[PDB]
Amino acid sequence: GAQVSSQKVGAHENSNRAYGGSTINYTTINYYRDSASNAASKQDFSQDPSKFTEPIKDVLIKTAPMLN
Amino acid sequence: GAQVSSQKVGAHENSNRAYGGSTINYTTINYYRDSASNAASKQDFSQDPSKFTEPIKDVLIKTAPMLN
Amino acid sequence: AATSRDALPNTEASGPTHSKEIPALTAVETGATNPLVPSDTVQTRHVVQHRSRSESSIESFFARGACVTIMTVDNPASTTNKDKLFAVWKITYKDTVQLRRKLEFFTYSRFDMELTFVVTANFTETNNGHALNQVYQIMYVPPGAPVPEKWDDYTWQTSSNPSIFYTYGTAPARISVPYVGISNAYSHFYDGFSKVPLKDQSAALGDSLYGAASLNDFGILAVRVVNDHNPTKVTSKIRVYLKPKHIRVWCPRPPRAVAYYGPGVDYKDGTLTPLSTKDLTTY
Amino acid sequence: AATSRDALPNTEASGPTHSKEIPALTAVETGATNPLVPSDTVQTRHVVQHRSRSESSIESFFARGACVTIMTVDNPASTTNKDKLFAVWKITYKDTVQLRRKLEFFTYSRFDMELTFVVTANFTETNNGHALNQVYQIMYVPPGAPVPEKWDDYTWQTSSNPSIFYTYGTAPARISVPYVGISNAYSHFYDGFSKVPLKDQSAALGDSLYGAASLNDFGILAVRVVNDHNPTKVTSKIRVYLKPKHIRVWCPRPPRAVAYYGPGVDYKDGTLTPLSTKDLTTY
Amino acid sequence: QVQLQESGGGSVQAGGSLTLSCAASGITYCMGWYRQVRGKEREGVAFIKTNDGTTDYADSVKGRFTISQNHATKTVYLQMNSLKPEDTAAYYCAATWRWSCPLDPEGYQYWGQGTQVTVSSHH
Amino acid sequence: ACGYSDRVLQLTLGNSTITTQEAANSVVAYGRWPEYLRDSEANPVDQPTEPDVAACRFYTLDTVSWTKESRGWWWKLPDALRDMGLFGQNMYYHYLGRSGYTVHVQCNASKFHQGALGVFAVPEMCLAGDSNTTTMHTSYQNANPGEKGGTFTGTFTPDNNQTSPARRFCPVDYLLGNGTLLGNAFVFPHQIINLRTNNCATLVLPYVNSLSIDSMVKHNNWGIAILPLAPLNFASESSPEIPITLTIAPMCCEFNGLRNITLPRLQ
Amino acid sequence: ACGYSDRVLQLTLGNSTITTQEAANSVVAYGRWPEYLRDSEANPVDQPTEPDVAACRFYTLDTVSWTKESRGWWWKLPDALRDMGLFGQNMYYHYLGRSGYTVHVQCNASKFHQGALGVFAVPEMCLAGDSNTTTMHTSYQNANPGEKGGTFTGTFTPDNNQTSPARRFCPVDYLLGNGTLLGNAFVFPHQIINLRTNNCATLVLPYVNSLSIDSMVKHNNWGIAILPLAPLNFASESSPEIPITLTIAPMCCEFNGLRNITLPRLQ
Ligand SMILES: CCCCCCCCCCCCCCCC(=O)O
Ligand SMILES: CCCCCCCCCCCCCCCC(=O)O
Repeated sequence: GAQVSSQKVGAHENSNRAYGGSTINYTTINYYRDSASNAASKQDFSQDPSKFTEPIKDVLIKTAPMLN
Repeated sequence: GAQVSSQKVGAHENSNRAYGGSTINYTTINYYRDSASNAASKQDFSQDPSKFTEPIKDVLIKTAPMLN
Repeated sequence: AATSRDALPNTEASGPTHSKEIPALTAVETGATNPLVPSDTVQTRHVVQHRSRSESSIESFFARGACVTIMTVDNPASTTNKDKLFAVWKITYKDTVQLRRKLEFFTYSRFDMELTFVVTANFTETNNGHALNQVYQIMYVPPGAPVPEKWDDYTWQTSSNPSIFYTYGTAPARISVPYVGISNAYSHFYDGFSKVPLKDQSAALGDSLYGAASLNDFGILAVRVVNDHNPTKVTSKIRVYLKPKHIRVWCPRPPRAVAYYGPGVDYKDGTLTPLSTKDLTTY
Repeated sequence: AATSRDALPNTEASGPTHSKEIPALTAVETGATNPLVPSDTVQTRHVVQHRSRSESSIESFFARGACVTIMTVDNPASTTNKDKLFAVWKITYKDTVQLRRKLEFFTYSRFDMELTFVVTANFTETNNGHALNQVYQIMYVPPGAPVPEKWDDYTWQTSSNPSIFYTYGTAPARISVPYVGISNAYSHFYDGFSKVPLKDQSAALGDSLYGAASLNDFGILAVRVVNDHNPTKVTSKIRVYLKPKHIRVWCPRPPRAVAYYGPGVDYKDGTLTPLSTKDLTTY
Repeated sequence: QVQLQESGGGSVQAGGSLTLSCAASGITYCMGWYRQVRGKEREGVAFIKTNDGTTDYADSVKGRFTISQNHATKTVYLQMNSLKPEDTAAYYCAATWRWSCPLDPEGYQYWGQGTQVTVSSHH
Repeated sequence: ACGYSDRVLQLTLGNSTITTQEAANSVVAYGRWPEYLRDSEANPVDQPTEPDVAACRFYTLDTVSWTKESRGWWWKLPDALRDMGLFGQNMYYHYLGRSGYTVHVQCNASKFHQGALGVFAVPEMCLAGDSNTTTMHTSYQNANPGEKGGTFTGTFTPDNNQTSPARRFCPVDYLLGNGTLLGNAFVFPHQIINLRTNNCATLVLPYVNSLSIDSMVKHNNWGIAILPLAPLNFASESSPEIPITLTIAPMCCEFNGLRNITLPRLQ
Repeated sequence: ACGYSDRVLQLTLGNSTITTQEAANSVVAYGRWPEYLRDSEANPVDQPTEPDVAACRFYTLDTVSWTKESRGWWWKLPDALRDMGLFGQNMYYHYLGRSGYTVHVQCNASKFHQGALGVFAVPEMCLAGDSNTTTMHTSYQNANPGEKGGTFTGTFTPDNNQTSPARRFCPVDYLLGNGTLLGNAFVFPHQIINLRTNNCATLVLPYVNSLSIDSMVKHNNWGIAILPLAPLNFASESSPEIPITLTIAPMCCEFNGLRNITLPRLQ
């Protein structure tokens, strides 16, 4: 039960007949029973900075007057 | 003839695009001929403490009088 | 159906009551332990419980490897008056305390033994002497098999004895042994006598020691230094770590209260005070 | 849907303007941070952006292993007046600075700890003495468990304590420990007191230290030299490298400005000047 | 393997106050539970937990002494006030990680060298 | 409805019957009830004699006295019943045998008496020796006191005679005789004859060992230890006394290996 | 069948639970059981705080003694529970409040004791004054004795000090304190703890008044009066004694009008 995932290719080797071009994937197999023991996936999300940027109750429209 | 089993995820990595989210499984392959040599599965059962708690012949109903 | 990593029974919401039901009332004379959950004596909210008994499963409890014995050996000079000390040890968990006490909560068991050998070494004389990396042999002599007499006798040829040649400084040695018990379970305790004193015999010939048997006899380990005599005396210690795996147990007992004394259930005097002072009316 | 390795928002072409729209005008009194992208205050061309925030993801930021502690031990001669020094250390990141400061940008967290042990050694006396490759034991004593008293007492038998036998000169030792926190997240800061001073008691009995708790108590590590006394004193250092993996954090705080002083949020005097001199009207 | 040091101790008069310092090696509080056991021979005074609070004092001294923790310097003190001739004793400091045993002098593993304090009967 | 009370009970096996009006029901140890050896778990090969009724009947062992200064009592099985009719006979006549039981400890008083007796059933009740000089040296003669049974003590007394030791068990009550805490003994099948409640005890103990069938003379399965949980006090009388009686009945007994009669040195 | 007896009962509210083995069942006053104010019968407008468990729990007031020469006892609600945890707090913090109760008067003896205690529940138990000089002049401090409660007397004693009167209730037992015949008091919800039978009492009293919600500090709803119907006699002992305890628990409590804390002159 392997885990094959994709890589974000950086320096593409003058190849598309193996490397660079065609999507490069990597395999990952868990060897231990504990989740702790697992490797760090790194395929983490990203969110909107709004729970910091706009902590406001009403909705902000960046073109209208802030205080009305 | 591998043995792929599930793990009880603890700290879920900000992922569900690989880790944390989607069920994390591990592979297990036996390398020796003897059962002794096998790893400890840990996926053990659990039973009702009744063969200790209620070693009584008659049936106990927790709302009625014990001695009738 | 219920496994180790399963969530415990969910607390159910309970409210006011005035009924002909009597949860709080028992009578421990029945031997039965009254089963009362939170929603009985007090009003509890609904709780989707998450705690699991995973780590408390039989297998998990003994999931550590304990130190059973320390065996000393050396490699003295070719000129010494004494003989090259090789160790012989009767295979048993009992010699120490920890592993034993843990195995004492139950009356019986079955478990495949896994062994570990973390060997160490050092020089002994105040001489800047040299010693090449030493080789070690761990030899399993079953009951009634040729137990070595010297560090270099025909016995170690071990045409049939499972041995372990450990080369100092590498990842510790390890072997696995299944249930070698003569029974169906290894008896940690044994009420009886291997012999029965008879009447048309003599007290000598039918005398036996209480508590022991062949049950707990499996053999001995013989350890030496395979390298010959070297200009500088180099002693060595063999630590054996045993870990029960794939384990089952039958019928609980209370843990060992007072300090151990012998392989029997026996206790020495002066060590009969397990507890301390504490008032009845003070927190 | 948005991941770490995704391309940031593409800049859109914007031209001249004269409208009833006021991007540039805000009022930070609202607490809200005005969201202004390039195509607002200036005319920007269309840019298919390629930069991703991959390396700035929570996991990535703490993706290095930091040095938490240095534990000293030795192996003195059998003839020495002093006892064989074994190390005991309270498990915490705080002892150093770096790893701590990084963990300070947040109020809470959950992370499976991964440990590394790069041990080193050396002789100490001006003697051309010999020492065989030494064996090391790293023992995890949880809160309220038998902490060793000597380098050779029953405690190290560790029938239940997860230990690590490291053989000097090999690929460094490593273990992984999940979220052992008593809470839901480990509190890097804690506004409070473990005890509450009471009125029908005494100031002594209800006095507690501000900022601390059981939250940050996990146990201690005990390290020794498993090899016995050797003709030549050989000291040794145990470096522990901790790396948080699979991490989450809650509620940001500003980083530690002034130099640290104690495990509290406290600061010493004379170290209260974080900045330097620089003119208001000079570049 | 901590190493204790008894400093800041000496002669003073009766009625006054004196402070005592107890710096330590390491990896100090790591052996945990610092103490203050006086007596010409052996007798406790103050006890303290490296974590949490967690004070307690000998009934004989209760309400005149205080043991404090400076985790940064790695020094444990002892503020002795309203001194009285019976306070002229051989002061020491102790430790044992075992989170308990504060009522037994021989339960310890660590000890320093000491400092003689004198409450001189001037008045 | 028709008067089926937990205190009113009737036990019957063979040609013996016990009745009681003050019981706390009965305890079926570990949830198991006696049965004969299953062909699956079988060991020896010969034909097994199942005496049944002949051996499966209630035997009243001797009666002891319970006063204030009593520290405790202990009985072994199949020891105690080594002198009991046929069960006793067939026993000596074999090498291997398995047997279940039904210990019916009786002990009545009045509404004016008070106290509690803890009737415990320890599978493999291994008691300790009497000397700090020679461990595991208690002789067989004292190990199998038989129907008179052995008694607990309230203070450890080491045997100092190395010329000719006593070789007996010196079990201190608060340590169950095995060095554990008596308060934890409530893990083994048991019942408490707390005077006010019931007036007897009942514990059916199935055959437990590590073996399927084993030697009886040599090995003792279940241990019956009765120690006073609460002291016996009566009115304003300095020396109260009530008797204690036990009647254990074998169940699902069988024997393998018919040989000549065993005559063990008992004294 | 499964042992559902009228004497065996278990009451539970919040974090408190009362159990009894000698009861005479329970009395649900006037057939009504506690409930919160119905939107239909509602009065004030604000939001009502329903403390529930916080206030709805059994509170044991102080215990008194019952000997031969005891004439009687009297408690007021919500008076007595004016010093009881949260219920006490929230009370002072409001102007209006309604609350039900569950008086669990406990009083056990033995099979050798005899007598009867009449636990009565008089809605609006208005007691009389102590002087024939100034009617309706009993001061508040004596009117709300609180948890210590007030006591009945066996002879009327007029207060003759007109300089500074006592201003307290002087209730003569045979007149219930209100000048009616005690023998007729068996019209108000009640139970008789006749030693031989049961050993407790239970009366759930719903909120009764003329108003839907009223002031608690000012107005007292239910009156608990316990007087000895039959004298306490024991053996051949001249001075027998057993204690009496009450534990009334509020039910379906709510409060309206959150204001500042009330601090009443109690002495
Ligand atoms: C190469 C080494 C081989 C070792 C062979 C195994 C020796 C068997 C030891 C078994 C120990 C189990 C103790 C149980 C005793 C009991 O309770 O009866
Ligand atoms: C074999 C070594 C085992 C190590 C066992 C783990 C010890 C736990 C240490 C956790 C450190 C995390 C610190 C967080 C403290 C907090 O912020 O509350």
